[PDB]
Amino acid sequence: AGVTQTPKFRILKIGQSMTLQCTQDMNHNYMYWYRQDPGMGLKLIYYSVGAGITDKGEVPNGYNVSRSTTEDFPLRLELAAPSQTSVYFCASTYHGTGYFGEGSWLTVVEDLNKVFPPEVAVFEPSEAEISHTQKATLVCLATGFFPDHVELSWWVNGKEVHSGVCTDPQPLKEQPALNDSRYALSSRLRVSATFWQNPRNHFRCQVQFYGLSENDEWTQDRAKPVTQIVSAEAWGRAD
Amino acid sequence: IQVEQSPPDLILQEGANSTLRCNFSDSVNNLQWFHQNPWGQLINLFYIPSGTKQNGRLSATTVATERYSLLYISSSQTTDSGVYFCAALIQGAQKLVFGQGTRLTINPNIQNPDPAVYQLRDSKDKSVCLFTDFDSQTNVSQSKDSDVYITDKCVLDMRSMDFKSNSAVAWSNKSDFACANAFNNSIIPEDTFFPS
Repeated sequence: AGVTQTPKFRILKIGQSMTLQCTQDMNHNYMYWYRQDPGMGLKLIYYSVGAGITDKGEVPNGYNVSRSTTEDFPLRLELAAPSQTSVYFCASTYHGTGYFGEGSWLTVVEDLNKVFPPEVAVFEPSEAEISHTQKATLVCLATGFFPDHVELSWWVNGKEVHSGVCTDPQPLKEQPALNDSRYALSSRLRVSATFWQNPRNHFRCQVQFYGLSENDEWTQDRAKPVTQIVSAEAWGRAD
Repeated sequence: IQVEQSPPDLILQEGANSTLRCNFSDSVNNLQWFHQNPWGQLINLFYIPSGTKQNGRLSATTVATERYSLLYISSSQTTDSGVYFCAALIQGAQKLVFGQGTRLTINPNIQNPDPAVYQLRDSKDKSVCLFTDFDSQTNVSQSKDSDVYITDKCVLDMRSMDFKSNSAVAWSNKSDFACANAFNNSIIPEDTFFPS
């Protein structure tokens, strides 16, 4: 299915290596790697005009690439530095039009003990909103997490729900001066008051966190913040 | 060498017609437009070296002689929100290089404002404040307090009821925290409902 890049999420300690995969099955010759920092444009790292051919882009330093085949254009980070924290996008072109992978969110940390799983809590609709609007807003708050490698979703009666949902576009920083401040992220699910006031209805906010792996060595006296799902739930409420 | 986009951002209402601009130097060509959605996925809008193209509600013109290109979005929908980039090939080189982007926010027309602030209890002592049902003209001020948190607004669509609404959320551990005070740190419309 198109340009596919892997991992979607990774945490590295300073000095470690990693390879970002990108595979393209459309027989495109021209392939590109970009990075994008928050709220910025895409900056070209390396590009390849065909199998066996690669050239430096705008920002190649600290990166390497290979193109032994038309299908694969791996990006290597040989020795991870904090400046390489970014989102990375691979693209191919054919006939002038570009096709992009989904992105790979990479965070490089100086110490793993700045990595934290989210705490998650659900806030139930207020009686006054129900009375006034005939609608019922649930709030999910996910707090205290680092990196911002999370996917928040709502599940109603066991099924992921998409309508009536709004998740903050940007997480917010608990300590805004700090470059590795832990984050807070809110979402809302709004339903008719009728649906919320049914005790048969089950509401769950889920945060999938992408954390450390067993390539990581953990020293701290807290649980190793591994990839994991933290949820919070509420039952519909008659009373 | 460089692709320059403008305006730095554009905020409009559902229904409005949008124009974005890209100026480029004489060492690039083969211009393209992309939309990047809030989830970070880039999708090509046009390959547009010169002439004008149409794609449903969207259109694009490149006057390569005048070294610019224009992207038109007609009858803007909330789903048009995102960042719009132009990109061009540095000449000779097949180096595909991007501008800084224009952020586009398309706001819903709130049929029936009922701006209100509500307190919501934790499902499992702990509560949050919800400011909701305001028209799109309202801005939601950042917290002027290190440990009161205020989110920016977001648009939620209740699809099967054809209903969109704005909300922002605020919370704090503070002992003297009031929903009365959370969004009155800001200001709210002439009529915000504050129950109890």
